[PDB]
Amino acid sequence: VETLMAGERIAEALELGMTDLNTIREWEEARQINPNIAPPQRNPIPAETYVLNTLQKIKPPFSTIPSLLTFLNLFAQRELNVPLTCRILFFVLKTHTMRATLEKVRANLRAALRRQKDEMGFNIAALKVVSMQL
Amino acid sequence: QTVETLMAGERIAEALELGMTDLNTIREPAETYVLNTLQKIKPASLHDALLVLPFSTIPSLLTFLNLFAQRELNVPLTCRILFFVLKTHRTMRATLEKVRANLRAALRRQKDEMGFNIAALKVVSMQLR
Amino acid sequence: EQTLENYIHAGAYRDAIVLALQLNHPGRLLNLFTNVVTTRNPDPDSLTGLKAVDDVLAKLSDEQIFQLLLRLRDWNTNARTAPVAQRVLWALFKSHPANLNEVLDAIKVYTERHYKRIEELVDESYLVEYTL
Amino acid sequence: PGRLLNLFTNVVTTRNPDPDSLTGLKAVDDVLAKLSDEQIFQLLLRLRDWNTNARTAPVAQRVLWALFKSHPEVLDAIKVYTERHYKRIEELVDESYLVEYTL
Repeated sequence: VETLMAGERIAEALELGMTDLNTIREWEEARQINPNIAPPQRNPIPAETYVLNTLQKIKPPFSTIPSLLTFLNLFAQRELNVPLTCRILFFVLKTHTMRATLEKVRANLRAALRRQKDEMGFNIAALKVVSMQL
Repeated sequence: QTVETLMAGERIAEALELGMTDLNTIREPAETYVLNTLQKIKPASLHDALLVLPFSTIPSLLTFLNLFAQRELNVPLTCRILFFVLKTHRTMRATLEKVRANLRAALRRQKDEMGFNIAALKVVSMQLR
Repeated sequence: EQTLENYIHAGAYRDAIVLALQLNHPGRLLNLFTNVVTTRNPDPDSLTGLKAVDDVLAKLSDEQIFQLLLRLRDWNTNARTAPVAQRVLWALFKSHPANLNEVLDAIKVYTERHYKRIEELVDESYLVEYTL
Repeated sequence: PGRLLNLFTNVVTTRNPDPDSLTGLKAVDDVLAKLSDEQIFQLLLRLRDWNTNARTAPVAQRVLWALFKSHPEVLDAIKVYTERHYKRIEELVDESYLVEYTL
């Protein structure tokens, strides 16, 4: 029942985040016509870390989803809490044209996963060699 | 008496010379040959076979290995050969980087692919009432 | 007879595969798929590596799907023939929706072992990497 | 030493990092290249301390990876948790296969 309040919490976080992202997107796009501009107007003082933290605070609607996908892909690109992101993608797919965005997100996820998996493989191998050389 | 099995290991060096020269001839199937003569070898002692392998043949061997790796031809054998070449020993470092890269690419390929297949088998079996 | 199949083999792959499915032995079929998958210069858009193979695979009806499935299991048991069978399998799945439990369970069972061996190869390769 | 963890987190979480660099900044790379064999030690002590905890593990792993590419009883304690995490990620991958199939 409190998950409804959590749902409105993440929905609002999505509106705020998407609006801020659009603000900076537009700023940079229009920064190309004249470099000398005032900086953008953001509400609290970024920018995905907010959505992430309000997503991490919860203990374990259709219209809101594309924005969430944008931030999901954004988590994937910045290597931000990958287990949570994977679980989110799996849940979004499990319930509820946008499919291509999902392909994009899963691609970025698989990529992040392979990156850190290989990284840990390397670290383990090194640890084994150096332990052996002791 | 194992030393003659080591010479048997040297038998593939001739295959390498043949394949490489044939490749130069074509530059103006032969990898299947060096490969098959490499697979005809016994699983044991090939460590020693590569151990006693001449220095001149190894660049040729590396070329054929990378060719196997990029074409996904018997990936486990290629990996085992690479690890043995490395275990038994500047530009060759680069060649090794290339072959190992193509190898890992092949591995990620077959592993992700088989993951897909396993998941599918699981789902259709589950949806089989 | 079989030589007609052989000339279709000297040319077109669709009927090569259909005919090979219809008539034993599957060795020449295995040869076909092998030459398709292990080719020196394939087609990046294609699944198997050659469009017509994907085509005959998707155009495949129920009986051919089941038979070729059986042969896929068979080829899968042998570690030298496993890769090819795996690519063909993956392609077939990508071309047909989630529309006997025996062959599926068997294929799953051998495939999982294969996946394991590949993981092992990946670890060994991590070692190969740090040494370099 | 906590703010150390903070900075290490920031340099690897950058909005857009310098390519062809371990951590992501050639400066701190140059730093990890040069330590005093009793600095590196304290560093990997903290790397153990952080690797123990899940949320801070990937950063410690990045630092450890950068460190492992720079040089020739405690390494055990790192190894065990690192392998645990490796398996966790492997599980995540199996799930990734399911997800990949559904669409």
